[PDB]
Amino acid sequence: DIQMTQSPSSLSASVGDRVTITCRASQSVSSAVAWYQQKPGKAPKLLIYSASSLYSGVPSRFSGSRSGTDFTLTISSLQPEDFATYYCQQYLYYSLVTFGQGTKVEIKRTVAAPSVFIFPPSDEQLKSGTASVVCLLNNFYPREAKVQWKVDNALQSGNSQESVTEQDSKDSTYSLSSTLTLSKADYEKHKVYACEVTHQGLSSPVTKSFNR
Amino acid sequence: EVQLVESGGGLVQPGGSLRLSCAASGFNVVDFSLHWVRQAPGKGLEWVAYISSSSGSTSYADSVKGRFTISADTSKNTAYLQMNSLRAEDTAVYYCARWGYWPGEPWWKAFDYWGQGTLVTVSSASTKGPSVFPLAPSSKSTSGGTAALGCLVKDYFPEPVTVSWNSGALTSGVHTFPAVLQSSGLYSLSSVVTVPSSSLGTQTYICNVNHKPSNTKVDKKVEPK
Amino acid sequence: QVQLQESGGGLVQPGGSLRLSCAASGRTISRYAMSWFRQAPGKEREFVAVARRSGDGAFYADSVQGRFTVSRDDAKNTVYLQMNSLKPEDTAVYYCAIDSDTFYSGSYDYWGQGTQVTVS
Amino acid sequence: ARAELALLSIVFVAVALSNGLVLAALARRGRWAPIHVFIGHLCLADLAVALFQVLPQLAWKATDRFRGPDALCRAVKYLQMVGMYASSYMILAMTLDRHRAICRPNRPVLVAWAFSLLLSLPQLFIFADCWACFAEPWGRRTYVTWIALMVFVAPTLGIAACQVLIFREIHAAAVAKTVRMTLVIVVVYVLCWAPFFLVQLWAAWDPPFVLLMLLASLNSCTNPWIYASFSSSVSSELRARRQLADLEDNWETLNDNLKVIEKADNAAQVKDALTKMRAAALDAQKATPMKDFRHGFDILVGQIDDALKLANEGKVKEAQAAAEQLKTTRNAYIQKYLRARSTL
Ligand SMILES: Cc1ccccc1C(=O)Nc1ccc(C(=O)N2CCC[C@@H](O)c3cc(Cl)ccc32)c(C)c1
Repeated sequence: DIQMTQSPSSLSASVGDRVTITCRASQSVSSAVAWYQQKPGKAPKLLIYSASSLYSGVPSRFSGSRSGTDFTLTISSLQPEDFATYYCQQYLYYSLVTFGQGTKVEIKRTVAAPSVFIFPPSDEQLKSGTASVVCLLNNFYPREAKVQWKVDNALQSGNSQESVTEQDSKDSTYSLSSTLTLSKADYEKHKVYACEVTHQGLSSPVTKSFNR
Repeated sequence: EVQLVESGGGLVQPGGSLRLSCAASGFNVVDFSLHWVRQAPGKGLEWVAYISSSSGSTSYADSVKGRFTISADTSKNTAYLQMNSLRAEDTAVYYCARWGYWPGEPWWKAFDYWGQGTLVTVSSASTKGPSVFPLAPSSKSTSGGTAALGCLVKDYFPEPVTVSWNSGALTSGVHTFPAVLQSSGLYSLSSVVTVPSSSLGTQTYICNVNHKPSNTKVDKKVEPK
Repeated sequence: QVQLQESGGGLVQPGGSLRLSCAASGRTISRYAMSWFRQAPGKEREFVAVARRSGDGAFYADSVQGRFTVSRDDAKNTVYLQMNSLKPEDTAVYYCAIDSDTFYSGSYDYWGQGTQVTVS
Repeated sequence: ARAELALLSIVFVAVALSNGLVLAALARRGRWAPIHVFIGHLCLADLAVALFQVLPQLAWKATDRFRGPDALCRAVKYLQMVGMYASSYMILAMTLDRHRAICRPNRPVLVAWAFSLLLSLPQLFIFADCWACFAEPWGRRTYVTWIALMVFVAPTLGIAACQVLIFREIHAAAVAKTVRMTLVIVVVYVLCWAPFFLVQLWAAWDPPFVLLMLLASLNSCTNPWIYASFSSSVSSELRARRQLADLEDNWETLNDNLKVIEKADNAAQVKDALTKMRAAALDAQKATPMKDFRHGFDILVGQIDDALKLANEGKVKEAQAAAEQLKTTRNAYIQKYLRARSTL
């Protein structure tokens, strides 16, 4: 019944910066707040315990502070290893432990507009009674970009699934793939199939279309 | 060193039962309470259960209360989480953490050591091979510059699949998207590659999909129309 | 009822400095995102910079990174773009836009007339 | 001159009577703890000022000339300088002793006496009758500034710094009462002795007196009187804070949670009240009123945990019975440590 509210859901910074993550408890939990760091595909690691004491083994660039019911994790100098997810957790009692929503630390980069491609369904897939149209967004930063489908100038909803690749190792740019799936009868009743993309790096929406 | 390992994770049907195990080595269970925490794929951490070996006191979260039962065995220094009536929301990764006893500094060190966790997935679908379709490099798309090819695998139930291009000879530009869970209970994945359009007719592109749970190896070529 | 106006501009010596301001009336700058775009007379619309909500950060293009700086003021409902070390390739009309989506999708609908910035 | 002599005699009589009464009461009660020792020494220093300074002031002015050898003048001037040093130096020693007492719940007096004895040494060379010698550029300027720095400037600045530290630590109540008494004493000393030093500096740097003499002679009787009025034991015989406030708030929160528990109906209310109890207990254990304090709060947290376990098992009545022991633990330790406010 005690909620930890980690405010920054996403953070972007470069190497050498100082970052601050804030967390808020619903009630008073004294100084029983811990900060954990989890890399993708690995168990979380304890960074801060008792809201101020760094765990024995972690570097000294991490610090914690408490002000009433507001807890703060501070990284003075960013490092390539620092980029990961961070969780705040209150541990007032054994059966009352709750975790925060998390805070993913990304790599700051200049804005890059996505490259938009559209792939119509293959002739092999049409024989199976299901047609999938793919819209690919390549090498864009930041992550926040929206894709919509205009079939015969009508928007679609609930039939499109989007998958986003994480940040690249070389250029730290994202990729998105929106797949729209229809039956064979639904696919052959329309002519224009288009995907429109909006991103902060684009002055105007980018529409990729075909006719079949 | 001391550590905690987990076992018993796997695939069960919805409404089934599965007993996860947590073997702790280097320290005794009578000195630390053992907690089971759960993280859904793509979601945050969520506490599930805790057991106090010494006092025998145990507790569970609201979402797993009555369906889960956690016990301890100090003879083997293990903890057991018997999960029953597994709904579709229990697909996650389970970690087994330790926590010290009040009073003193061990209590303040909350979840100091964790285990690697085990993946528990519940689904009514069975193992089948993926269907590979070529996302062709349409000629009208960015003519004279660089274009994109792709291979789409649509219906394969066991999530771990491998996609390579030209038997591993093509690495620059390939993006393999994470598998998404469809409404039919199967996973869909796409793998695209960005190549210059000047070499479309000269070079040949063949994607290789490798699915060990089904022993399915599909080598499908992608050609412009 | 949302209007937007930009100030500043004119002729700047090479290697000089300038400070443009963008202010919107009829809608609060806070809880939105503010973008600055370029338009050369012979080129298309280029992206220059973007400022998010409060401490979420500010991002720049690959040609103005380091030389430009974006500042926000929710109390005055305005944004400032400081240009340093100008080049004759920066001669363009600078437009100001508002990102309607709070999730920073990039819905630019509230454009402005823009101000002409020229070098020598 | 007759009025000056009469006023000096009246002041001497009053000072002697007051200091004698205070010393007699202190000796009759002590026939050995701090405050008593420092105050007794301060009264002795006031008596030394009265006897060795005011009495020569009367004896010279009785005939308007000095009657005695050069060594007599040397000794009397040296002793007057010693007493005027000792007043301020032992006030400073008392302030430092109070700071030590408030830091952690006689050498300084001897150190102050040694300072007074040794810093007055040149008084055995200046006067030689006893017409005081002078330096070639200026004789009065150098020693006057030296006396100002050593008697009034440095001791008052040190006492002010010590008082600032004391008010820091107190605000971070017998100790508070003694601190206020020392503050009043130093304020009285400053008010009584500032005009004398100021006029002596003006006489040095700018090449009538009896009024400032009487005003500077008033401290030697005001200090024992204010001490007697500010000390309960002597009056009878004659005839940190922020941590305490945090502890009080945590204890009242614990009591409110106890009241909620005793009136609770189901397990959820007991669990919530005990969660608040555990939070308050941790916050109070953080505060510094220490091994027994932390041990008692560990016992409190353990009882809270036991009651939480019982409430998790659904045994509401058993949980309330177990939490009833929190009242016993409170009366055992929390009240005992709250009684430490009497010290403060
Ligand atoms: C203060 C007071 C209270 C009660 C009764 C009498 C007095 C009083 O005036 N004493 C007094 C006066 C003069 C003297 C005195 O010769 N010297 C010695 C150095 C030279 C001279 O420059 C001086 C200046 C200062 Cl500043 C202080 C003392 C003195 C002494 C040793 C004592």
